[PDB]
Amino acid sequence: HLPDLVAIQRNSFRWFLEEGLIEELESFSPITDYTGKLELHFLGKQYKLKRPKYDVDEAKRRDGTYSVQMYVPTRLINKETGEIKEQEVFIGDLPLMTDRGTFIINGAERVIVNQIVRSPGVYYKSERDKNGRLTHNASLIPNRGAWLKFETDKNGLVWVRIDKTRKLSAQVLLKALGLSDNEIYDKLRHPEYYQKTIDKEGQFSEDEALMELYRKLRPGEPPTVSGGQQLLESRFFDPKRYDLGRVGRYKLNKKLGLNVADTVRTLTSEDILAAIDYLINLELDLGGCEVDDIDHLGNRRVRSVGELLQNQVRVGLNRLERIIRERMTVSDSDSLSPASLVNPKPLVAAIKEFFGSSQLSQFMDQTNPLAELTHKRRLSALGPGGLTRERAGFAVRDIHPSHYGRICPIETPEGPNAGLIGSLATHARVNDYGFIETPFWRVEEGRVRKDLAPVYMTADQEDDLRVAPGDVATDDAGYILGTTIPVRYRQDFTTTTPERVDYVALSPVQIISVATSLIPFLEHDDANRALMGSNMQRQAVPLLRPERPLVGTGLEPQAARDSGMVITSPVDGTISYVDATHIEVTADTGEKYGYALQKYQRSNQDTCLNQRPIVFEGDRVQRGQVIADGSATEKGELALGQNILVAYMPWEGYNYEDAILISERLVYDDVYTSIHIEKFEIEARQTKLGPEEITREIPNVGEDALRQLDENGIIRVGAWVESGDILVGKVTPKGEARDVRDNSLRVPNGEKGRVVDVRLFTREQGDELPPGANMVVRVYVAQKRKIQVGDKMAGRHGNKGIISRILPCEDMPYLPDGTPLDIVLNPLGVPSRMNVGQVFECMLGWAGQLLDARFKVTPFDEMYGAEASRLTVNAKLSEAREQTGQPWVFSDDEPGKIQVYDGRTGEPFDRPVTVGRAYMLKLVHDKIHARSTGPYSLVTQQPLGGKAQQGGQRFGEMEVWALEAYGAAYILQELLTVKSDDMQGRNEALNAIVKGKAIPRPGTPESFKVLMRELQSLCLDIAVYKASTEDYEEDKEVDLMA
Amino acid sequence: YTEDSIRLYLQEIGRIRLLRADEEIELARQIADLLALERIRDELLEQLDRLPSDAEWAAAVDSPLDEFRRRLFRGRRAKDKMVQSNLRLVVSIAKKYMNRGLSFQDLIQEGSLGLIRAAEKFDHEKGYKFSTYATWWIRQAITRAIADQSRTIRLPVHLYETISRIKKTTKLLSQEMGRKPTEEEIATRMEMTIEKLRFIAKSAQLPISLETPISRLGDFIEADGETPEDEVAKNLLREDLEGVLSTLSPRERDVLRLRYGLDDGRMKTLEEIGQLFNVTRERIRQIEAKALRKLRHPNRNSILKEYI
Amino acid sequence: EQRFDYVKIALASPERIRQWGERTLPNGQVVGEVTKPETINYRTLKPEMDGLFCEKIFGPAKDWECHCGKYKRVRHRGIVCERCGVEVTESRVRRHRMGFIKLAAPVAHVWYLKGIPSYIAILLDMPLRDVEQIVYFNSYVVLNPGNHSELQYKQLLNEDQWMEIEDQIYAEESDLEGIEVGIGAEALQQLLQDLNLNEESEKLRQEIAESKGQKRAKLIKRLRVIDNFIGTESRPEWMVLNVIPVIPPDLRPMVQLRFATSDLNDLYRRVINRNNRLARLQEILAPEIIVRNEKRMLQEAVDALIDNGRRGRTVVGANNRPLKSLSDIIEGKQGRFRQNLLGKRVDYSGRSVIVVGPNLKIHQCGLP
Ligand SMILES: [Zn+2]
Repeated sequence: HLPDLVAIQRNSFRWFLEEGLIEELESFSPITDYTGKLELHFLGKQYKLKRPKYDVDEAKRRDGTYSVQMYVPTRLINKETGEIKEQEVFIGDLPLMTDRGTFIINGAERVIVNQIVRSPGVYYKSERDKNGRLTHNASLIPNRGAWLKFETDKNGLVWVRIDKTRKLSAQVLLKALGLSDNEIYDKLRHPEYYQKTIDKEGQFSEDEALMELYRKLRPGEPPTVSGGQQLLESRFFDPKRYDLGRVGRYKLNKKLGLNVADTVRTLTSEDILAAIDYLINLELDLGGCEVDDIDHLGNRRVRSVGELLQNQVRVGLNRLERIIRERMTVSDSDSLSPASLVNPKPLVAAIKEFFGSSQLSQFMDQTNPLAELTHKRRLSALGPGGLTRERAGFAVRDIHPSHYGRICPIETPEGPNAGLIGSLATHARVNDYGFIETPFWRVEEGRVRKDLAPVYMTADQEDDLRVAPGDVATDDAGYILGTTIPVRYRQDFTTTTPERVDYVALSPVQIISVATSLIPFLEHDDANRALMGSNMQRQAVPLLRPERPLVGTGLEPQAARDSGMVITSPVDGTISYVDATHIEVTADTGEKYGYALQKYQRSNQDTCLNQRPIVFEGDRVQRGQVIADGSATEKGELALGQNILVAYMPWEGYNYEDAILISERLVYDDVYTSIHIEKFEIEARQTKLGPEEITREIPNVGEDALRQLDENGIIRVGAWVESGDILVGKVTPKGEARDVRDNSLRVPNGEKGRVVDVRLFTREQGDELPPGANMVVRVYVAQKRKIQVGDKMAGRHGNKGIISRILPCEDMPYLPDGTPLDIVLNPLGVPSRMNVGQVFECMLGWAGQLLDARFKVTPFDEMYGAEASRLTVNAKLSEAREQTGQPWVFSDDEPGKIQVYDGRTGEPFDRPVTVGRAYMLKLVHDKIHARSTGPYSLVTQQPLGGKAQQGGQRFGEMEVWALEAYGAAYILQELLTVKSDDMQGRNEALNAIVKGKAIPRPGTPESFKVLMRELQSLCLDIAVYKASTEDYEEDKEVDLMA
Repeated sequence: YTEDSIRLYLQEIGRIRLLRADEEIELARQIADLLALERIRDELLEQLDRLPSDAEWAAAVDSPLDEFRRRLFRGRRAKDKMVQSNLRLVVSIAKKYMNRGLSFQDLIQEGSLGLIRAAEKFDHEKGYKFSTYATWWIRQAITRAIADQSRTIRLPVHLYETISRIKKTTKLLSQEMGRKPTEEEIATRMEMTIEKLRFIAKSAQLPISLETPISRLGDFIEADGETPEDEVAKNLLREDLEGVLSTLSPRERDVLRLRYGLDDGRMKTLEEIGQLFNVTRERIRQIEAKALRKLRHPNRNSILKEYI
Repeated sequence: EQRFDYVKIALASPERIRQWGERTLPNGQVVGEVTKPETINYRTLKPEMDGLFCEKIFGPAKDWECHCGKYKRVRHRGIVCERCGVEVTESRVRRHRMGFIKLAAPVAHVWYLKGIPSYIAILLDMPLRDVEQIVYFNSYVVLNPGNHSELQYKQLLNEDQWMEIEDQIYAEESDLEGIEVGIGAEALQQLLQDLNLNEESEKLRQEIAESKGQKRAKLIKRLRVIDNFIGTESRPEWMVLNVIPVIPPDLRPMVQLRFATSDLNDLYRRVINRNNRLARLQEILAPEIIVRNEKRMLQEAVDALIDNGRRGRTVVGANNRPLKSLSDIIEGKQGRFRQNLLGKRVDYSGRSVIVVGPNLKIHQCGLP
């Protein structure tokens, strides 16, 4: 029943376009100047949209932005003359969301992350003193504005703490609101508790209430009744400075039991009085009151591109209104038109900053369709309005029972981000208030009603019901089998009779995410290794020829249709034109449909986004049938790895501690080879001496290194470039003909491949070049990488490894039929890591290879039997043995083990080993770095850091301690001074090494001199001294800076 | 006991009551008297080449020292009150540029100078309210201060005016043509070369701080200097040159070293060696040619051929 | 055998700061005072003459080349030009020379004002709030009780109270003579100059003898600070700054990628701008409130330079982020000590993935 997987990102933009921008335009529409003579009305319900310029593909290839233009009709009304100059004004450029849920900003694909924040409303909490009783406080939190904290003292006093200022008894606030004693006495249920505060703090009247409120809020100024009134109105009553939100109003009504309309979004007297009454009742233990949990998913909300955009648009609109008022009052003549009144610079700037430089808009993860899919379904606890890494603690990063079926308990990062970024579960969805829901089937008298439609439910809703998991087994029709059934009641796990179960989860994978739903035999894995496998499945690399798993899980065809890279026919007809770049299908009786396929493009992570056709010319095709496939899909479904022969046994030390020993077939059969495309860029600028020219007249170079340039100084498409090869030839006019200097762009050390695209952008061609540049040349270089020593290989169950040896296939162990193995894995890593599921897949994959079959096993498959996975695997292996005819395939004494021989000597190993077909992946990432001497930092004169600029390795203080514990003094002193920042000792050491002499003694490193200068610059007379040798002499200050 | 500084200044301002128009006229007369008296003293300063004493200044006004000093005081206090009671106007005008490069407190203190000048040049006889004349001076002082103190790489006022006119022309062309104007179109409309327009665009940029997250920007910028590696092809070279120089006759090599400044970095003429060396000019030229001809042979100098 | 033996740190006197920054020229002109808040010329990209990157103060931008171009090449060593007076030498001196800034009004070093022990407060035996109010122009202080009866030495006077005192002192019948009040860091400097350390030490010792409890502890702390000042032979008024040092320009580089500038340039420009405006206001006899507000602004600017955000609001940059002041450079995990002195990035280093070599020996490694 899986709906659209990337729908949290669409619904929020469809909502923004439909009623998110309108609400914000109308909220600021009537702009009036101070004289009240001119008025600007923004008829924001009629904003039209201009068709996007360029195209999606054109924006991508031009390195531009995919956007539209917004035009709202406006009417400037003269308050007297009454002349109304109706017009349509340009408001801004709105980047548009593509069909895949993403945006194209500056020619790069970006995704707006979803932020999990605390929902607006009122939250009660009880705090316990070291020796005192329980004291209760309440926090009222709006969508946007100031917070209202209430607190109960140890003596029974009620305090309010506007903002972060000092407290003030609640009587001041209630009287300042314009409430007499009788109404606040009647609304409260236990009035004597508040009467104690009234007596202790004195009954304030409205005038003195506002005086004291102004005095406490803004000390040092003479109090003024009007001053206070205005302060309160601006603080909690101003529609443009306090917004509860729709969710805030909903939560307030639900918690406090009010009935206020949904349209009012500011605090009202009723609200504060109710909140106070609830606090009093909670203090007195009335019965219908309860403190709040802030980690509950019923008190937490999800914001997506629509809300975050709305807020940015609101800020821009405030700035625009300020500019409009300024450029409206100044005018002494009504010669202004609405076109000349609005300035779209602040709104354009706000939207651009949000989409390009915010920390909620993120560079897309695009290694494969799975990473792309889970990047759009990600929930973050960090950002402008959430948490910070140093403030997030143990409580926030844990699994709250209310995550069941809404947030995956497995898929997270490892490290500083553990528990702060999560993934939406498989069936979960977000409703229009911002709370995550999840579907259930209704159960009537122990019968699961799959005929009726799934009933979705939020975290707070499913707290009073007894909900059964999705792995409960039912008989024919729907009755639940068994006598005891696990249920969840009030965030607890219990067991009940199957006549008292209210709801049942839709699927057994309803609790996990999509990446974790792709791991077969998951219930035989530890949770940590499941986390590793789910994380590593999104780092796999699309291979040269992908291949489906044999023991897939059933969600592969659905995990690939959302990335928008697989083409399916919507039409039940015939195929008339097939090509490497075009497919055409003619409807049985109808029009022709034509599709263009992307070819060897480049992703954010330098992988390849190819697209290939599957069908042949003149082929009968049905609707919904796969027509073309992506770079990580085979025929409809995800394909991230390859199926290879694996045996579990140790080699001669090559399996030691997670290392992997593979065969040479994975290299020459082009298994686990991939295409990676990189981009290089060169800029022609204009220096004060002169401009920079792209030409082949490069100094100090011979014609043997200008072979592949295109008589314009730029390399040619289809040329093989090795390291140090010139890509674009550039000359700078240096100042000291024989005047030009060479700074042509070259391939970095360790890079090679073919040149596939050389795009050129100059201001003449109508391109948006940078401010000071006169030509931007971009070159794309593609290469094919094979598996090699040092690469990371992985499985779906968390078993990672680094390849340490590639053996010729006549050295690898072989089977009783002569087939050498492909990979040998250490079994020492299986039982201590508890990822037994890998030992099941192999075996089932073995059967699948022998039976020419593909198995779709779903996780948690043991609801049908006592040991379902083992029985299915054994039966499948026996069936494969009977069909093939070879008895060595399967043995009854050792089911999963068969005999394996030694390729080096021909002798069989002492005991049979476990062999099978395993689905292994090749992980991304270029890490080898070395340095002798290179660039240095500006202030400290220490070597720079970074692979791309010949950077050095940092010798931290832990390494200094390690060298101090060894007794090393000369290694430490050479590392600290001569090799880092002894500005004169570096050259002397290098010259001594080159000449072959001894390295001289070092001096004072430059960072010490920098520190002494900075300390002197702090008005400190710190200095270095040389002690006097004889008696009647003064110590002499030593000049280091000489 | 608040910690805010702006609020404290606003309170200090509010302790002063606004003037009335008659009060403005009265103070203006005393201010004019003070100005004339100051001009006279300035005349005494030109005559004395020193600051005149109060007695000499009183003597220059034929006034008793007491009367003169009290008149001076009254004038000082009048100007003081005229500025003091209008600081509220200064704040009211300065609040309209709080996001242009200067902090709010800087705008206030720079507009105070304009208010002082306005109070120095206000004419009661004009028959106008001081709040009309003072606004011009306050606005001018604040605008000049922004032009001269908002950027690290300060741009001249004419450059700000040029940028503003370029923006206005670009908007006018966009409105007229219904599309974004090109560089050439704008350059033609401004009647200036495209290179000047690009220079203006490049100079208008704001300097990015070194601590911009990329991790900071300042940790990705190399340092200006000679790579330790490029200093070792310098010591090496000289030696090779010196070797081939040794082959030449002593006088010849000395001539060459001096004619190229290999010792002092300074190339010397003929005539300095004509005087310093034994024989005069037109003799060193022959030595230079007879040395170079020796070096130009493929023998005794062929390594340096690769240095080119 | 070693160049230096010990590192000594003391309280900097204004004479020492001037010595650090003042260097004389062959013409007889002394240089070292930064007077203009100008960094570089927009068109020539050449440093200004009396700014934060001046070549006449800090050193030539290009080694062995004059600012005006009169002298070039090494040949001219130690030849200060005449047209512009720049010393033709190596540009490295731009990271050693300091120069100074002279202040129109004295300011307080925020380190000795806002600290866990407040040395200004401890020496003056005044609460920190009173000292801050006097410094930031929120209250007056009675520098001399004079002849008044209800006025005590070092007593805080509000503006209204001072106006009442003024009315009393300007009454035709007042016998009141010799009363003095002050506001700002100048008042603090006068109070610090008043302290006679020897007499304060003797009085505190005598009082400590006849004391116990918290009173004894506080007098002990005062005596410790006073005795430290006696031993160091340093005058306590040196905690009030009259001149400030300027860091060498290469330690606050203004490089061109756009121009990337250190936050010290902006902080120094604020200090220079406010100092120049204060000098102008003191030259035209501005109204007293305006001058006092400018002095408060100068104090705040120097505070933000020494340690941004320690006392008042935090000076944000172009983006809403704090500017990195002088104190932020030498503290924290990203400070100088822990990022560049106790641990460095070193040359002759590489990094790579490790695989298992089973045939290697224990004393061997496999290097690609
Ligand atoms: Zn010169």
